[PDB]
Amino acid sequence: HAPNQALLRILKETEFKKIKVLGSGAFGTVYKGLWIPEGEKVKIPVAIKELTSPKANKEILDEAYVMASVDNPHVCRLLGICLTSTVQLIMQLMPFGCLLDYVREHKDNIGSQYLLNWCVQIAKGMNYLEDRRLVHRDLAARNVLVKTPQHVKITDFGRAVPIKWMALESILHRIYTHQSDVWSYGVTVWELMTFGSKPYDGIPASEISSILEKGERLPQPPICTIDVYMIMVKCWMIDADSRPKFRELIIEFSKMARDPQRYLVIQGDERMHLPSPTDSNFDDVVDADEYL
Ligand SMILES: *[C@@H](F)C(=O)N1CCC[C@@H]1C(=O)Nc1cc2c(Nc3ccc(F)c(Cl)c3)ncnc2cc1OCCCN1CCOCC1
Repeated sequence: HAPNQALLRILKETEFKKIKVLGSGAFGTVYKGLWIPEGEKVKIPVAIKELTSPKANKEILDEAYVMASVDNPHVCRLLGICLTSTVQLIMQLMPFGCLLDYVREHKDNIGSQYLLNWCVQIAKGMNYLEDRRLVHRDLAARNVLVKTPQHVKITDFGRAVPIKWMALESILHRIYTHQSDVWSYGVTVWELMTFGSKPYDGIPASEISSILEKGERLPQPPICTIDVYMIMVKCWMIDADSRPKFRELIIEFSKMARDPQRYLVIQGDERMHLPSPTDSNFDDVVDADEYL
């Protein structure tokens, strides 16, 4: 058990300025924003999460405790906090949002190259969380954020219940493990391969435990060769050590992403194209990942 040497950064409310609401949900309000620090001549695009009961402040700072301890190119990092009346969290801006709404609203351009890279990247992030002995407990396509369409990161592990993503031993005994995240990674891939479909759609979350104990699982997407679906199926096995480890999910999908059309059959997948750093895409603005 090594000493967590993460630096926690305190920001002034006047160094950054909000710009627009990204989502006034139940938790509170998330804003697109710009952060202009000190006299550094840089503007970092950020997101800002604000919610003053003392029950909440302890939680928003425990979440911030975790998100300050991670550093990986496929996991979202905390940039800092702001100590106003309620605590504000300042994270890197992922301009394209959750992957779940990105695959729904762009399915007509998602070729097999992206789907398999995303599968690699998510696995790389989860394998980092394995090295950091960190169990996500809520991997899903909504908890993946799209910086660029070829760069996604895992978020929302402030809980380190959504039954349909949960492993079997997570529903009957609330046993959560790295090898239970593999199952949620499986449902997450299933989400990507069905371009945003709802798992076990229509079924009440009650019967999901029976369904799985008999031996039923999620369907095989059309675009999915048996090579891919075999992976998703191995994630959903009863015995947990029989499921793949994330460093294997990395290796497998890496093979498949070399010949993407051999494993995902998408009609039109050859001239699809997604927005990517080419002439358009993007005054003194720098990305957070290059500001250290
Ligand atoms: C899907 F689950 C989802 O999140 N959706 C669906 C559309 C909007 C909303 C979304 O993407 N919001 C969003 C959040 C962030 C975050 N979130 C965050 C979590 C925790 C925390 F502590 C902080 Cl400080 C912030 N961080 C970074 N960037 C974003 C960007 C987001 O939305 C991107 C822009 C909207 N998007 C979707 C609609 O059409 C245009 C693009």
